[PDB]
Amino acid sequence: GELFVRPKLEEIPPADQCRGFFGPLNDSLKFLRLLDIKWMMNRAVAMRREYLIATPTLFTFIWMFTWKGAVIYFWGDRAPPRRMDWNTEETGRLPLGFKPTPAPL
Amino acid sequence: MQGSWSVLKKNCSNFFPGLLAFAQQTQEAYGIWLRIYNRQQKYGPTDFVEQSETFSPDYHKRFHSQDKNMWVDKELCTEVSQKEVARLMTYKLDMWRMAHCAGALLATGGYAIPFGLFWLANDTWVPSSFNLTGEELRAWREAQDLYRYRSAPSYLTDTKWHFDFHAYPWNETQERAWDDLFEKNDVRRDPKVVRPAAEMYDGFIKFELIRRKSLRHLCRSMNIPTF
Amino acid sequence: FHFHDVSNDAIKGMPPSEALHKHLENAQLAHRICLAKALKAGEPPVEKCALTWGEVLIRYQAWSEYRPPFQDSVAQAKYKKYWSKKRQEEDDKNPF
Amino acid sequence: MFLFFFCDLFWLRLLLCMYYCVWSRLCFIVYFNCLMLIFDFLLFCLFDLYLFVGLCLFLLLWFMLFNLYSLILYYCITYLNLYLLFCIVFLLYIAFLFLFCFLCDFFLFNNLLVGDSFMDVFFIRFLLCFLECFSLLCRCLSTFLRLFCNLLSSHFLLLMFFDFFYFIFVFFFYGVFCYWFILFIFVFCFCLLFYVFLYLLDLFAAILQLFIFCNMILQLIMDFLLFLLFV
Amino acid sequence: TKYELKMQYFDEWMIRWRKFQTESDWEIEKGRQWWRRFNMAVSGALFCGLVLYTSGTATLKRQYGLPHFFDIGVDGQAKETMLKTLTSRWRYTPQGYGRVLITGVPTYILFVTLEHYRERRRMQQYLQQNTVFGEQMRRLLSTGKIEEYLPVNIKATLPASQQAIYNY
Amino acid sequence: EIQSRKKYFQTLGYLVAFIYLYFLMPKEKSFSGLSGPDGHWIMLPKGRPELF
Amino acid sequence: SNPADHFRPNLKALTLYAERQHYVDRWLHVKERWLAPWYLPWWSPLFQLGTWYSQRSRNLFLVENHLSYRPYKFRRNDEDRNNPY
Amino acid sequence: STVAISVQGLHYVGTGLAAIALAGVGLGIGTIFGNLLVACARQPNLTKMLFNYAILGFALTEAIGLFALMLAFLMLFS
Amino acid sequence: STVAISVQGLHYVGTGLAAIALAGVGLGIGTIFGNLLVACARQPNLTKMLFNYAILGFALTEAIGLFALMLAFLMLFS
Amino acid sequence: STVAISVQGLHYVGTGLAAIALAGVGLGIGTIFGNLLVACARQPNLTKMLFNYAILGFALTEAIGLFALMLAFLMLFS
Amino acid sequence: STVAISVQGLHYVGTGLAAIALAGVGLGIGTIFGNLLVACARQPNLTKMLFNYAILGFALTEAIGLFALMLAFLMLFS
Amino acid sequence: VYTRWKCDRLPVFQLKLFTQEYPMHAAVGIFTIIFLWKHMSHCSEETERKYGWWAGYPYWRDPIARRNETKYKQMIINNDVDITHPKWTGCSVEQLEELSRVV
Ligand SMILES: CCCCCCCCCCCCCCCCCC(=O)OC[C@H](COP(=O)([O-])OCC(O)COP(=O)([O-])OC[C@@H](COC(=O)CCCCCCCCCCCCCCCCC)OC(=O)CCCCCCCCCCCCCCCCC)OC(=O)CCCCCCCCCCCCCCCCC
Ligand SMILES: CCCCCCCCCCCCCCCCCC(=O)OC[C@H](COP(=O)([O-])OCC(O)COP(=O)([O-])OC[C@@H](COC(=O)CCCCCCCCCCCCCCCCC)OC(=O)CCCCCCCCCCCCCCCCC)OC(=O)CCCCCCCCCCCCCCCCC
Ligand SMILES: CCCCCCCCCCCCCCCCCC(=O)OC[C@H](COP(=O)([O-])OCC(O)COP(=O)([O-])OC[C@@H](COC(=O)CCCCCCCCCCCCCCCCC)OC(=O)CCCCCCCCCCCCCCCCC)OC(=O)CCCCCCCCCCCCCCCCC
Ligand SMILES: CCCCCCCCCCCCCCCCCC(=O)OC[C@H](COP(=O)([O-])OCC(O)COP(=O)([O-])OC[C@@H](COC(=O)CCCCCCCCCCCCCCCCC)OC(=O)CCCCCCCCCCCCCCCCC)OC(=O)CCCCCCCCCCCCCCCCC
Ligand SMILES: CCCCCCCCCCCCCCCCCC(=O)OC[C@H](COP(=O)([O-])OCC(O)COP(=O)([O-])OC[C@@H](COC(=O)CCCCCCCCCCCCCCCCC)OC(=O)CCCCCCCCCCCCCCCCC)OC(=O)CCCCCCCCCCCCCCCCC
Ligand SMILES: CCCCCCCCCCCCCCCCCC(=O)OC[C@H](COP(=O)([O-])OCC(O)COP(=O)([O-])OC[C@@H](COC(=O)CCCCCCCCCCCCCCCCC)OC(=O)CCCCCCCCCCCCCCCCC)OC(=O)CCCCCCCCCCCCCCCCC
Ligand SMILES: CCCCCCCCCCCCO[C@@H]1O[C@H](CO)[C@@H](O[C@H]2O[C@H](CO)[C@@H](O)[C@H](O)[C@H]2O)[C@H](O)[C@H]1O
Repeated sequence: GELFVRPKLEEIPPADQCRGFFGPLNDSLKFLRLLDIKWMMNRAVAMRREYLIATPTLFTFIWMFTWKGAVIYFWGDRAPPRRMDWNTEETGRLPLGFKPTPAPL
Repeated sequence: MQGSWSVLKKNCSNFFPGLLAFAQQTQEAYGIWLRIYNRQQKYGPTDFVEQSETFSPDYHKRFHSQDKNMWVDKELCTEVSQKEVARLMTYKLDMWRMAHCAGALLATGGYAIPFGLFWLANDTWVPSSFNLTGEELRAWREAQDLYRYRSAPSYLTDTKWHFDFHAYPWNETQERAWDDLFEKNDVRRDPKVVRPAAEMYDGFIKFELIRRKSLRHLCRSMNIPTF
Repeated sequence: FHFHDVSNDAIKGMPPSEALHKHLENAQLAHRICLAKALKAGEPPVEKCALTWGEVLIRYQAWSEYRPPFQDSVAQAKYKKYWSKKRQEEDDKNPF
Repeated sequence: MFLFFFCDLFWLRLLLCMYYCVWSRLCFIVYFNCLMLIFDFLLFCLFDLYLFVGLCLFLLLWFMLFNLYSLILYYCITYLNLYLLFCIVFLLYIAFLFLFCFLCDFFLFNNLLVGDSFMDVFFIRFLLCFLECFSLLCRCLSTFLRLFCNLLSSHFLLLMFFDFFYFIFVFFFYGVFCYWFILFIFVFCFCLLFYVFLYLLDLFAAILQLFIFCNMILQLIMDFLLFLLFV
Repeated sequence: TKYELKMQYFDEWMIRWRKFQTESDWEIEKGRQWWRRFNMAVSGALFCGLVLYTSGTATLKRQYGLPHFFDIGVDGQAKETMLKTLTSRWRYTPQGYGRVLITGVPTYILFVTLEHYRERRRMQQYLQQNTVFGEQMRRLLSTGKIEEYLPVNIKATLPASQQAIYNY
Repeated sequence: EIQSRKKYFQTLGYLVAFIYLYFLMPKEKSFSGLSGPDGHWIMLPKGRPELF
Repeated sequence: SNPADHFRPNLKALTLYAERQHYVDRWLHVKERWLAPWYLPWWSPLFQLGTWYSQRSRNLFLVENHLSYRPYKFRRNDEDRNNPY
Repeated sequence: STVAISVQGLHYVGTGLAAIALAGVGLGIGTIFGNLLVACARQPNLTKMLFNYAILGFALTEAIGLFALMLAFLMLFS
Repeated sequence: STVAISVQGLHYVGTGLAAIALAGVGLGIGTIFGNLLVACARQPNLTKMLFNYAILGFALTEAIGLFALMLAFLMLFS
Repeated sequence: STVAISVQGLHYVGTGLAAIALAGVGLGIGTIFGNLLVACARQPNLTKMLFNYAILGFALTEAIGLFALMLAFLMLFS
Repeated sequence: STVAISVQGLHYVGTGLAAIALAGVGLGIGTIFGNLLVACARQPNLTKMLFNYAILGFALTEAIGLFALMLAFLMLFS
Repeated sequence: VYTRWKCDRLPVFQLKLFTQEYPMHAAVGIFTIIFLWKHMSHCSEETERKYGWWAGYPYWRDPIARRNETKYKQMIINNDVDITHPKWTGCSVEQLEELSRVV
């Protein structure tokens, strides 16, 4: 809609103010910020870096709507059957008495 | 200019001497550019040396800024002469075209040979070094001028039409400058009358916001390869 | 000679490799029968046995393309993951 | 499998060659909004917002040569297939979308995250973003589906009504000479009225559907356009 | 030497006759896939390193400067370390076609060379195989043509329940 | 002038094509077999005994 | 049924058939013929464009180990849901 | 025992159900015009503009009814 | 086992369902006239332009009812 | 196997459904008369023209009702 | 006893039922445009802005119908 | 003055249009064409019989069988294929002769 202006360094709230799934991950819990997805989302929104949430989604949709959708449909592996036809590992070997051609030299 | 058999013969005859002259010019221009680049890195402003980023206000796409990323070395005469600068500019043009041709050759292996035959049949994209006589140089300059004639009107029309369709000047002097800027060469344009158009267009579009199609037209008009 | 049963009912409870091999054997049997008839008649085989040869060819193409999966760590993991005890019980209960 | 066939436009191509060997002005356009995107002066866009004009005009011409002339009996809509229309709309929509994406400006997608900071990010805003990303592709699919279904239904209805009219006209016109002529006359008048109404409705609906088909693409383009103000 | 032109026919034939694919050939192909992924990873690492080295000083300051998204403390330390390491010495920071060439040509050369030599390695591996696929590869390199229906001609091994066809 | 000549020739070609299509060209795959082709295979291998 | 039959192309002229194997092999022969000459080094972008993607796809096909059965692409009958063969 | 049955006449039932979708469409169209009359009497100067918007709404609403009608034909002719 | 069954009287069921599509059409028409009276009462000088639009809305609504009625009669005779 | 069945109680079910459409008509009548009273109160001078238009709306709505009713009676006796 | 039956014409019924969902979508669209027509006459200067919101509702209202339409195909063609 | 549409010939203008005016659209179209010819370019004989003929498949002459017969005859004759080979028949030549004498 309207033009977007990146926030200044002084307009960005501190990391400690961000909230996670349950509560802020302040001192003694900072390393949990890496694992909390909601805390990261809230931090990105606070830092005006909302694209980090939106860009991966849309692209993913495109990737499914364009290339992976048909790949799955035409080449995807369906559910296995109850009675499975495993490989006996007997096919392929040359017969006894066969004289293979020499390798290049 | 259209290709011809005479120009093909001319360029084929002068191919290897042209390459040798281009190599010599390459060495000389590398020396000149080394001097200039050292001077820029040593005495250049902090923004110019650090390559400050200027982003567009709509899509935040970086492009060179005229004020920050362009710097005039007022004291360059001590290290580099005017003739050396002109030589460097000419070599830059020739090297650009030669680099594009070499890239095509490397990409397509030996399949670029017929395209090379097309290339040597026209003086539009051959280096100036391929001309060993005055008449050949005159023909080459004629071809370059023909390309400039072919390309420039499109760029001028693009600029004028976009501005006039999406904006109008603020005051009468700006109106006069804008109208007189795009007059034909058969009449003489007064630079003092025309200058305010620069500020008006800075208000409309700067060099940092130049569109890609307009850039393509400009590069065509400057004999700069675009593909 | 005897043709194998490759009907839908019989095919339903059969592994893919067995079905492909049975189709190939049936095609070969039909081709040899047609060739024997042609030889008995004395007529050329090419003018009578072309379609049977083509059927044998297509069955060969279908049969040689299929390689039964190797039983390894990842394949067994997938099979066990999908075929849980609950799923096996549900399959047994289902009458279809 | 390779099938060789021809479109049903050869006579129309001949007429185009005959009547457009000389220039003529164009003043009436089905979708005029592709030429006037900006309505407030001093607003300008650095993006090639006028790139869709040529494609719009060509698509209008093609679809009008096909659909409008299809009202003529036995005229064939050679392109009337679901997946072919899907391919066309895929081309256009995905090309414009990849033009926007190749710009490599991620901030352009900030508006996908709907709502304000007050709303919960994970449980409200993220779900809304998911729904909108899905809604783009749904808009493409809806465009192509609508274009297909409108034509299919209209022509099915026309064929059925024409069959009924032929039946009654041929096998019950003798009632004009009989004592129940009034009933036949009433039925015939109703059939004529329905014929005229159906033809008018189809004529209008074809043009309107083309307008909507182009407007969906233009809306896709406009959703990601940003206008700067002159100073 | 151009191994791809020879190997394309062999790959197509194997796909057509994949039934006779021994576990050894499957392992060979899995190793080829793994090496392709490894080559992609190393080429991408080289491209990222070249991009970072040629990046502008202001660009590096913006990227590896304040603010910190997590602000844990390790993030800031690492960013400052990398920024100081990059900005200490002088770096050639070209723009336009020059950066494109510098960042891409080495990456393309590395990836192509690795893939070509891995293709040669796979050709050697299939040559050394003692299966019907190896025999087909050797025959292809000898006569220059792919001999289809070879497994049934030389009577390659089949499951015990499918040997009736060979019964002649 | 150029466009007039080109469109004249195009018009003649399109007229011939229209006549042939709508009055002479038979439809493929006819039930009776009296008109049109039933299709055939192409790109068949030739002189490649090792292929079989 | 009859009304549905009115939505078919009306100017079908000829139909040609060709096996995937045959024309794929012919295309491979043409590609080899044009990429064989010495003046096109293997490291050229053109040669890699020609060969690498095809090699990658074929390798992916060979590496495939699926627990389910994929019916032959070019069977005589693919309309019966209860007969993959 | 496994028994497979194929009832032909069911296609009529599904066809009739789709026709019910037209009840909403027909009602929806009447709603638009009802507002149009009640709007033209509140601002007759825009009657032409309103009539244009009314028609656009009619088609969009009508378009949905065609979707249902297509399914009716599909099942009625299969 | 393969069993094919053909139920005759189902066409009556499907036809009745299509008749329900006329419920919304009849309601929609009534809505238009109800709004028309208010518009006339609140703007009595426009007793003809509103009447024309009411007729236009009725025609479109009638058209939808007729599309359904075609299926209702068609299935009844199938 | 080919089995033909003729159920003789399904000509009742279709009839009942066709009667349901009457509700969409009967309700439509009330809407026209629901708004007629308001219009009369708003503009008592037009008690006549509004009444005539309401009669036109009722008749047209009733026309839909009788089109449905025809199907109801046909399947009742056939 | 264990008996398994497969009725092969039932997908018609499900398809028609899903098609019925289109009545609500059509009605909602008509409501949107009815409010649009009666709202423009009140604040004409903002006509254009209202139209944009009206289309947005249509975009968010027609999509729901697609899901129901999608299910119809998934059952009609299976 | 120079204009692409008025001065250039048709092929040149086509290349310019689809390379510097609508290149992304051309790329998408080529992608879609490749997909269509890679996944939607096959038709089984049963499918052809069901839907491949305007009025219906004429079983009274079975043109598909004639087409395949011509195909296989041409392949055999051109490629010099011995259809009596044991792999095609599954039995030795002597067994084939014994069967011929039997039947
Ligand atoms: C064998 C493998 C092949 C691989 C496949 C290749 C396929 C072809 C692709 C093209 C390859 C290059 C072709 C030759 C170009 C000539 C050299 C050159 O760069 O000229 C300078 C010139 C630089 O242009 P610019 O705009 O002035 O640069 C702005 C910078 O700011 C400039 O900075 P500045 O302002 O500070 O000025 C500096 C200037 C100052 O200097 C001067 O002024 C003196 C002159 C210096 C340049 C002289 C150039 C001479 C060109 C002609 C040569 C003779 C031709 C003879 C032909 C006939 C022969 C019979 O000096 C320079 O020009 C330096 C530029 C930076 C170096 C670039 C080279 C990097 C690659 C080489 C190293 C590779 C290492 C591999 C390690 C592997 C490890 C595993 O080059 C060009 O004109 C650009 C190329 C134009 C064609 C582009 C085509 C598309 C390319 C896409 C590539 C994508 C990645 C690769 C994968 C592709 C897959 C599709
Ligand atoms: C020994 C030498 C030294 C060593 C080597 C040195 C290196 C040399 C190489 C580098 C040279 C660079 C400079 C080159 C300059 C000249 C370029 C040029 O061509 O100029 C036009 C040049 C004339 O130039 P000019 O007269 O000087 O005028 C120049 C002006 O300034 C006009 O200028 P302009 O700017 O207006 O013209 C530009 C025009 C240039 O174009 C043209 O002018 C068109 C030229 C062709 C026109 C053909 C017309 C005739 C057609 C005939 C058809 C057949 C007829 C029937 C034949 C029956 C035979 C029995 O447009 C373009 O630039 C378009 C560019 C398009 C780029 C395409 C990129 C595609 C990318 C694909 C998408 C990828 C997306 C990413 C995907 C990623 C996926 C992961 O054209 C010709 O000479 C025409 C030649 C026609 C030949 C005959 C027809 C074709 C024969 C084909 C035979 C095939 C045999 C095998 C068949 C096998 C079958 C199985
Ligand atoms: C009525 C019917 C008539 C017949 C119609 C025929 C049917 C046509 C149907 C389809 C037509 C549309 C197709 C569109 C496709 C999509 C295009 C697209 O997305 O473009 C985006 C985009 C648009 O281009 P742009 O740079 O923005 O501006 C394009 C304007 O045209 C630039 O214009 P400008 O005015 O700004 O500049 C003018 C001037 C400016 O002057 C210069 O720039 C100086 C001279 C530069 C020379 C070239 C330097 C190249 C440097 C290296 C480039 C990277 C290489 C990458 C690695 C190699 C990959 C193969 O440049 C030139 O004059 C260019 C001359 C080029 C001549 C060649 C044109 C093609 C003719 C056919 C030859 C090939 C036939 C193969 C098939 C037959 C085989 C038997 O494309 C690019 O970024 C270009 C990438 C180029 C990569 C290399 C080519 C890849 C394609 C495969 C090549 C295969 C070669 C096979 C050799 C033989 C094997 C046996
Ligand atoms: C084995 C049996 C034979 C068949 C072999 C086939 C081999 C196939 C190989 C495998 C191919 C696989 C892929 C196939 C995909 C097909 C897809 C498809 O069909 O899509 C539908 C789609 C339908 O498009 P459309 O919308 O209908 O428009 C296309 C039209 O062509 C109209 O579009 P347009 O109007 O925009 O086109 C431009 C048009 C612009 O307008 C014009 O130029 C007007 C004329 C139009 C002509 C074209 C229309 C043809 C109408 C029907 C046929 C006309 C009568 C033919 C009579 C035949 C009698 C037996 O200009 C032209 O057409 C240029 C050509 C003009 C030729 C003029 C010749 C003059 C000769 C004068 C000689 C005078 C001699 C005097 C001697 C005096 C001595 C004293 O088809 C296409 O887009 C084209 C598909 C072509 C794919 C390539 C096929 C390979 C090439 C085969 C050539 C065979 C030549 C040998 C035949 C010999 C007789 C048996
Ligand atoms: C700029 C464009 C903007 C406009 C976009 C417009 C379009 C819309 C966008 C959406 C896309 C729409 C789709 C359009 C069609 C395009 C074509 C398509 O879809 O083809 C897919 C198509 C899918 O394949 P397929 O044909 O379906 O076959 C499936 C098979 O998997 C194929 O098998 P394969 O043999 O080919 O192998 C493929 C392989 C591809 O991957 C590989 O080959 C290996 C990896 C390659 C890495 C490449 C370099 C990355 C950077 C390296 C490091 C740099 C920094 C160095 C310095 C470090 C200092 C400390 O992937 C896999 O198979 C998965 C392996 C994953 C292993 C995971 C192991 C577990 C540990 C690692 C993960 C978990 C870590 C947890 C950490 C937790 C910490 C707390 O092709 C592929 O994806 C594979 C081939 C191409 C690979 C390209 C690799 C580079 C990708 C770009 C990376 C950089 C850009 C992204 C980040 C940007 C940030 C700003
Ligand atoms: C036959 C050959 C076939 C070749 C195929 C390969 C592709 C084509 C090759 C190249 C063709 C020539 C043309 C290329 C484009 C040129 C663009 C251009 O003009 O750039 C100018 C520009 C120079 O201008 P500048 O002013 O110096 O700097 C630009 C400004 O910063 C600009 O400032 P700004 O304001 O615009 O700043 C923004 C700028 C900032 O970016 C930059 O400009 C910086 C440079 C790029 C950085 C990219 C790396 C970012 C970090 C990646 C981290 C990945 C971690 C993954 C970890 C995984 C762990 C498991 O842009 C971005 O933010 C874009 C970031 C990238 C986003 C990527 C999104 C991908 C989505 C993927 C979706 C899913 C895919 C499918 C599924 C896959 C997974 C299953 O050039 C560059 O900066 C770098 C150019 C590099 C060219 C590409 C080199 C190609 C090398 C190929 C090697 C491999 C060959 C394989 C051959 C295979 C057999 C045939
Ligand atoms: C510029 C870089 C140059 C590199 C040159 C070579 C460096 C030295 C060798 C590197 C290590 C190679 O060791 C490599 O190990 C992996 C397992 O981890 C093996 O891979 C094997 O097991 C993995 C396990 O996931 C399987 O996916 C794979 O299919 C199988 O082949 C490779 O077959 C082997 O080659």
